[PDB]
Amino acid sequence: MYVKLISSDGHEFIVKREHALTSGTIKAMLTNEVNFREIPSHVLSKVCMYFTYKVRYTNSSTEIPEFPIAPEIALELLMAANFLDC
Amino acid sequence: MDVFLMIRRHKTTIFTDAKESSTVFELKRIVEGILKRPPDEQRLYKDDQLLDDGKTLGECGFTSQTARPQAPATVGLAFRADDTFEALCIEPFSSPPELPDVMK
Amino acid sequence: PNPPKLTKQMNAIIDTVINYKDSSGRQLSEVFIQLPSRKELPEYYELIRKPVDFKKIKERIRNHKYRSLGDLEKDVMLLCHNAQTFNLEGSQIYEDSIVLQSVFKSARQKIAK
Amino acid sequence: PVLRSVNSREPSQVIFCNRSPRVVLPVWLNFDGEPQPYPTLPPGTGRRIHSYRGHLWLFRDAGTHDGLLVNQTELFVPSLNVDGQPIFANITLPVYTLKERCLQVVRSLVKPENYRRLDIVRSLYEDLEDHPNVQKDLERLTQERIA
Repeated sequence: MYVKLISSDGHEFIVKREHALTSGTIKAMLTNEVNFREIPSHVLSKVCMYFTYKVRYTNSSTEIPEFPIAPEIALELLMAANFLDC
Repeated sequence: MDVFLMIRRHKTTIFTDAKESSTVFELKRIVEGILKRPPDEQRLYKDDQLLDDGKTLGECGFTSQTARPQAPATVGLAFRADDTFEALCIEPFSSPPELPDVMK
Repeated sequence: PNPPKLTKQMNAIIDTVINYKDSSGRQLSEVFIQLPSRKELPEYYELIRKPVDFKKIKERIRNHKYRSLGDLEKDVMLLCHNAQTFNLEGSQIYEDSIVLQSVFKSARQKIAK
Repeated sequence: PVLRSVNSREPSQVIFCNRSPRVVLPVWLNFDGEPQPYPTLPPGTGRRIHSYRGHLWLFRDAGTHDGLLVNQTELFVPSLNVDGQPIFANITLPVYTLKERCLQVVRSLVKPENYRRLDIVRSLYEDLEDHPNVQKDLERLTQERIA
């Protein structure tokens, strides 16, 4: 089952439910929709990337790649990550 | 081996994975699983390049690298209503503000 | 087996000897715990006819091989004497050994007599 | 202390392989559980260390003290080499939390004095200032082990 997440700018981000639960505050908040009034697309897109990554590389005995964060979005993302608890 | 993808239409973005040896028609069957539209109403694009239906994602140019979970490749999607396809349209994301001075 | 008070004395004495440190806080016995293997340092075995390390001495107390304290002294005095044989006069190891004889000798008449 | 090396006096040949994009500082816990720094390993280098059975290692980013994994875990301890076979340590990144990872990046772009010039909630100023640190992961690990 997937779920829809929505930016402040109204972009709609559809990710596997299992990946979204990576956030503690998207466990709570969970029709199968979530608005983030304070989180824009460029941030929320990146957050969904984090979900894909976390799930893929958690418990992986593979060597693991760095998660990239451009300086321009780093503050915004800290805030978002903080808010989502993930 | 897995490739990680953002399937994008207008202001809509699907985060999903799939095999490199998986066909483009397979990808449409997933898209159907979500937007509920049938594959015959769906064109998919690498850039502006329309993707031949019976190619593998592999063949189209998506690979274990360049389509990574933390940097997933983009597949453009366009639908058909009443026998004409729309032009591939992907609304870009917001912009981050000017970098703080304290961060130079 | 030995009377448990002789085997009690023995460990106390040797534990003194070992744990002893100089003013620098450096434990003097430390080199003498373990021997070099024959692959490591084959010449030691060419020159020293009866090799012995503290390891081997402690094991011979657990395994009741020494029957008196005169038996134990002998094997220490051997360790020290071998040290003096293979190593130069006025080498740090030689110095240490000479200390450790007169640490054992004293720490005997203190924990025995 | 509970997290120490044992003085086993039993050699164990070991490979440190740095499969992280970070410059790795290897850290030996001595027999008293005091941590000690070793020469660093560049990304994708691997030296063959002569360590000992029972000795403890953990791995850390040399520049930031960000923690790293080693064979999926936080701590490394060699067994004895079966038949002169060396024991491998893959030093890898962990999956950081998105939050910690963001802290990492910010910290790297901003002098400590300026953390408090950033347009963020006051807690995140403290969160930034709480740098990663070995003695504090040691504490955390110590309480986990006993439990």
